[PDB]
Amino acid sequence: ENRLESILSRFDADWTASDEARREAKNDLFFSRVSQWDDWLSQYTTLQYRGQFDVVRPVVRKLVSEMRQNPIDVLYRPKDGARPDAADVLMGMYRTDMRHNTAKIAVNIAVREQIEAGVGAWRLVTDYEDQSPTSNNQVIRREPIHSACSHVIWDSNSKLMDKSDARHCTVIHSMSQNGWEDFAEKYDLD
Amino acid sequence: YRTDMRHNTAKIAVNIAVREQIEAGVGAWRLVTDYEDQSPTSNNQVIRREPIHSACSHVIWDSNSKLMDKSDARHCTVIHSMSQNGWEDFAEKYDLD
Amino acid sequence: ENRLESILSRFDADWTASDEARREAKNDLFFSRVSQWDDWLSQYT
Amino acid sequence: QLIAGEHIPIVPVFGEWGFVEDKEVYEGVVRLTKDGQRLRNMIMSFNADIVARTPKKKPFFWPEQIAGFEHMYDGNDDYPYYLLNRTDENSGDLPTQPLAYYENPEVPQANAYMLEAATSAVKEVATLGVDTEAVNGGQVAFDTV
Amino acid sequence: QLIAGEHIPIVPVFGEWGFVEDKEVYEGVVRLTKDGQRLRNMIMSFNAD
Amino acid sequence: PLAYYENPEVPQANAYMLEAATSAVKEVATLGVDTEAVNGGQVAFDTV
Amino acid sequence: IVARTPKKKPFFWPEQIAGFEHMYDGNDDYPYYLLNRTDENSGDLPTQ
Amino acid sequence: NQLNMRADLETYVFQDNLATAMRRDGEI
Repeated sequence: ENRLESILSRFDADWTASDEARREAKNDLFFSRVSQWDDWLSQYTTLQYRGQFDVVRPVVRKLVSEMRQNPIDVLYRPKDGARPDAADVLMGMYRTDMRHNTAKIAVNIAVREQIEAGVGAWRLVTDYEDQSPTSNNQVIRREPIHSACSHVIWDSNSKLMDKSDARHCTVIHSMSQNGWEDFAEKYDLD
Repeated sequence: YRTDMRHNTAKIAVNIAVREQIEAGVGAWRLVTDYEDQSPTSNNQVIRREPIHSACSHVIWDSNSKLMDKSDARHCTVIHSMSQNGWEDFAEKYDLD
Repeated sequence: ENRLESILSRFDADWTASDEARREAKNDLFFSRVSQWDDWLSQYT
Repeated sequence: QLIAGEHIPIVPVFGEWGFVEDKEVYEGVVRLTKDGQRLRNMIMSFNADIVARTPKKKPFFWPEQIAGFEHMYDGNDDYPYYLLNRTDENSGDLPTQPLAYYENPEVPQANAYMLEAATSAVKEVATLGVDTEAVNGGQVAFDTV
Repeated sequence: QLIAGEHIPIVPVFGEWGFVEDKEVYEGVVRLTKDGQRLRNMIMSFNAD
Repeated sequence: PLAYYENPEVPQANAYMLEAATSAVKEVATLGVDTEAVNGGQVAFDTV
Repeated sequence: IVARTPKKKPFFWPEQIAGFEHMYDGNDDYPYYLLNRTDENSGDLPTQ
Repeated sequence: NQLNMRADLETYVFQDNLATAMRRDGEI
């Protein structure tokens, strides 16, 4: 149909995209449950004893402990035709605004989550630094995303892993009062 | 860095933090500044690493800090528990009633 | 809202920030319990 | 509001991933384990009540065969032995020295077998094919994704 | 009262850390053990009596 | 006296449960502690 | 089988316990366990 | 322990200068 109401086209591609962050995200955020919390579900304060043999963490911790000591970064080789010293420039800075703790963290969280639930993610953003900028009074930075299975949903019908062929990727934020305050300050809102 | 990080205070602040990090999962220490006239790191000044006991409950910084090093936070309110004489020696430092 | 009472903006970012030093700090300081002290809880003598 | 480059600034990491009903499916390792893991927990808890809320081994008397000296049976190491009323007006008391004790707690074979199996089945699926040390970390399939 | 450099002078060390309900979660090793550890203690004590 | 007070025994339950209780503990009592001198089970801790 | 199945408990007659079903509730209060010997209208047969 | 070996110098060094003392090493 033809209904160019903007928030209607947009809320009707998220609402169309969360009927899937349903069937799946339902299971996903709940592994994040049997783990980072009690393996008992749906009853609180009951009267009989409830205890924790809790076997699974040890293998979790294992895997992480393995992925942590196998960092794996990017490379940027030149190309078949490119002159040898084509990347260095590039990498020179990738390695720059990728040193900070934020970059290291965004990943580990993502991986931690990838292991337990199967997913994970982080984002990239830009703003200005006047003192010690990567370049152009600008820098780039890798931010973290908690609970990505349920915070990121991009059903545009993305038929592959890197959601490189998608067009939505709607994300959501949960934040305190003061945060919303500091946020509406940044992006100029009421 | 190696200079005002030799003293026992620096070594300790960490071990406590780690000890705590292991058992509870958290831990922390702070950095502070004041004047030394004899043997200053520099500028009649030095820097020092102080310890923080029970950091999970003594340090709270929910500004909605979305990462581990609370580098993206804006609060980090800390609290101190201390004896009478300490509060006395404290209100002496920071000039209080 | 607009209420530039200083100790009110500050105590209302700690009070806003301890509702979490609740749910979690409750468990945390208590591991510091099962360890650096007895593993029995809530009954004395 | 136009943001920088020419991609969505969100890279996603997955564990095991694919499509089925043409619906998206993925999962971490944990999924397969939840099933037996609760069993573990459960049988655990059950057996916990068994040791707790269950009577301990003590003799079955009649008030009449102990009567007069229920004092030795209280835990006293005071006395050389244990006495029992032989007689009773209105019959020839039949005190067959307490051949009856409350049987001990035992943890049913079922809970015993099931726990063991429950935890076995778990570590079964608790390996992505973890290979020898220093090699083919069971997680190559994870590093690549 | 203006203190020195341009950060909060408090570095925090964590064990296992992440977010869930969008609530902060972390823990030391001890957490997982408390559950059976009391059992130990308990059965212990019981058998002692 | 064909009758003696039976001895204390420690129920099978308390016997089984203790053993299991302590087993389940050391289970989760490893961050994946690797061979000596290597991948200390705490690499995941050193880095954080 | 482990879930929906009765647990191990004694079979009594209401008459051999009657008067003191209180010791059998889980109490470690008492030195022992008592049973009604008698019963008007017979010679109660309480085979513990 | 060795941690306390150190606070045994922070206490010694800072003690000799008061009492034992008696040195000074100039160049030319």
